[PDB]
Amino acid sequence: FPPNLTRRYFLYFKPLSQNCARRYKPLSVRQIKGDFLGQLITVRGIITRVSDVKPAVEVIAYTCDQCGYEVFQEVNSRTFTPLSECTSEECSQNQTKGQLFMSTRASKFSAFQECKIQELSQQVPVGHIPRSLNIHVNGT
Amino acid sequence: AVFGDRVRRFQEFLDTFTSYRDSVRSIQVYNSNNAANYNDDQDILPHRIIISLDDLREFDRSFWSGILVEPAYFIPPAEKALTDLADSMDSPRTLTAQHLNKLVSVEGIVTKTSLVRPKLIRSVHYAAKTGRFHYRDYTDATTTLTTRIPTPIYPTEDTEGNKLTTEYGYSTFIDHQRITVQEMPEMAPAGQLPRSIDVILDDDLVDKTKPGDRVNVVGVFKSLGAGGMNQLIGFKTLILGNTVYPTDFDIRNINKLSKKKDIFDILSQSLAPSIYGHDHIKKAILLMLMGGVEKNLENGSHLRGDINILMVGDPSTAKSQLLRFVLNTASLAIATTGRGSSGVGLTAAVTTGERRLEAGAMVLADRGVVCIDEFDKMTDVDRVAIHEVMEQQTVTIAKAGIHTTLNARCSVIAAANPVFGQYDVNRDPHQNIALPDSLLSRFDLLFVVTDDINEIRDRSISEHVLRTHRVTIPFLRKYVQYAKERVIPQLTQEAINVIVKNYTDLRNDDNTKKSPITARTLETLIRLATAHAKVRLSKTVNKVDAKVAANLLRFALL
DNA sequence: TTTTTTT
Ligand SMILES: Nc1ncnc2c1ncn2[C@@H]1O[C@H](COP(=O)(O)OP(=O)(O)OP(O)(O)=S)[C@@H](O)[C@H]1O
Repeated sequence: FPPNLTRRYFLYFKPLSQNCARRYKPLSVRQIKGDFLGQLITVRGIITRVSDVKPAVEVIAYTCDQCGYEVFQEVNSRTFTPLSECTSEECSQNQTKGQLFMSTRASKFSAFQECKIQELSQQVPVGHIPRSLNIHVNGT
Repeated sequence: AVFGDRVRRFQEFLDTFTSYRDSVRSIQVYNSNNAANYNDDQDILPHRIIISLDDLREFDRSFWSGILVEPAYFIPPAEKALTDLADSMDSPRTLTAQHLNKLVSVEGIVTKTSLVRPKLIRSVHYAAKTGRFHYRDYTDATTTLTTRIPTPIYPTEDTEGNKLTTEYGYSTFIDHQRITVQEMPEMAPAGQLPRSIDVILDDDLVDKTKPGDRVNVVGVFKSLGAGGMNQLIGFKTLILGNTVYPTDFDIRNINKLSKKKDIFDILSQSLAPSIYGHDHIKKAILLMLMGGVEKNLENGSHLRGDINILMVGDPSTAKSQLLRFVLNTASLAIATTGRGSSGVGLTAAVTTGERRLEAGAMVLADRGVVCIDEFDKMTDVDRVAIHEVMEQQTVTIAKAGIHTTLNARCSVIAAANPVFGQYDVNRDPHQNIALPDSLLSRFDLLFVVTDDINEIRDRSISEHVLRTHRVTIPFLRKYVQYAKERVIPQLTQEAINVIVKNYTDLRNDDNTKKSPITARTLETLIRLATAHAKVRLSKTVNKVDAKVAANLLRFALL
């Protein structure tokens, strides 16, 4: 079993305060250039049209049902593809392969929800229309 | 071999003239000092260069002709020579078929600005076992300017079986945007709907044109796509390689001219290049262009500072001929005549599956002038929204897509006729217009213009219009935007004693002749002394400005 | 999600 398959926990990063930065960030949506991908940011705004929380599939278990093994499919993308009838170590090199199917109790989920953030309408230019932006929320 | 020869030749030419070199020197020194101040107390400029068409003409007409004829061979190597130097240092109407595949200068109007999406160019990928990074790029027809083989799928497991973990931060991105520019409408042929094309911008120029401005555009006419030879009229077009195009003695003249005491009158008579009389009317247009002061209250709401005037009068007193003077003299105005349905007070959001917005007439004229013609002839539908626009300075649009709330603090001028005929003083002072009652208190000045028949006046109208058929304006708008940034005023004690007695006059005797008397009128009493102080560029508020405003109230109503 | 009707 991979250790990613057995986690039960999560890890959260932690931002630095501006006081120690003063000793040793106020951004706008317009200031969010589409070139800062992968960086660390800090925004502010208005929560608008909050969606609802629905479960997110993480890993897929696959019961052998013939040889009695368990095949595992980890999915980090939005979609994926179905796999074969069995991927056991014993179903292979044999005439009669198994037949798998997924399972619910052996799969792992995660909290997933998103919403939209509207501009402050005080930092908006005099002749523009305010934009909005999607922010994903996960876990705790 | 050809590319390096063009590179070294233009590099030699760029090394020939050091005038641009010290410019890049100032670029690098400024960005260095900007990062220096940003990294010392707390504990922007791009790389594109304006090259005049000056020296390229005095060096090689072969190379000159090559730039304006085949730019797809000389702009990339010239930029290559520039980047090498940077590293060493440290009309639409006649536009088709011919005036094609060159660099074209286009003029027109900024309209219907599209949405901002970023685009990926350089990928960074980390392999686990080798412990190394990688490299992979992708190009499209917007970026290359040359017909190269397109290399589109996001890579993983290339050579040995090493996991190509992609990385970020270091992977580069560039924004992307397309806009449409139709030519200027007055330039059009005998009578037609103007026709248009579009031009695509790049990274440092995203969101520089809003729908509704005046813009000169310099770029390169690029045609992409398989023109129907894919699988019936193709070869759709666009424009790339773009730039954006919207004194001390003069400002000393401004400071020197402003040292007078009667320029308000001089400018008052200046703004009547073809209209006889109506002296105080011109004075009121000066005060509208001044715009007044804005004083947002402590933890309350803002208070509107501009002034709005609608007219009524006999149908021959330049009612519609005063309007275009205000159109050309002010800045960023849009004239509305007759109907205004579905788009004056709203945006309507009719636009991938999404909801976008197009700024309406009241919103686009923010910090500007709204010219409204035939206010009574406006249908009764939008009349409800006009109260909201004119009083709360906001527009709330709540359609099925998304309810929103925004800001527009526009100045508005309207011009209406009496209800029937010329009976403007005959019947009763009230309801010669048949407008809602709240609009009376909403508007600031209400002019009643007669067509009084006399003879001195008759002869003067005759010689004015007759010699018409057989100090200046550009000095004025410069005087306006210069008077905007340092002449902002503040109220004094002397401003109170006059307008208090004046408001007492408004309630004790003004009601005996006409109506209404609101506190908004007292706000205009403050605003007029404010605008008079902006025109004289004073900092305080004087008693004399209020003395002027008393005559402005008498001339506007009594 | 907006343009020509009529009780
Ligand atoms: N004092 C004046 N000086 C010069 N031209 C004037 C003057 N008064 C009127 N005009 C004439 O104003 C005419 C146009 O008048 P308009 O105001 O457009 O008539 P109108 O019917 O009120 O317009 P609308 O928009 O239909 S109400 C032009 O021919 C000008 O010569």
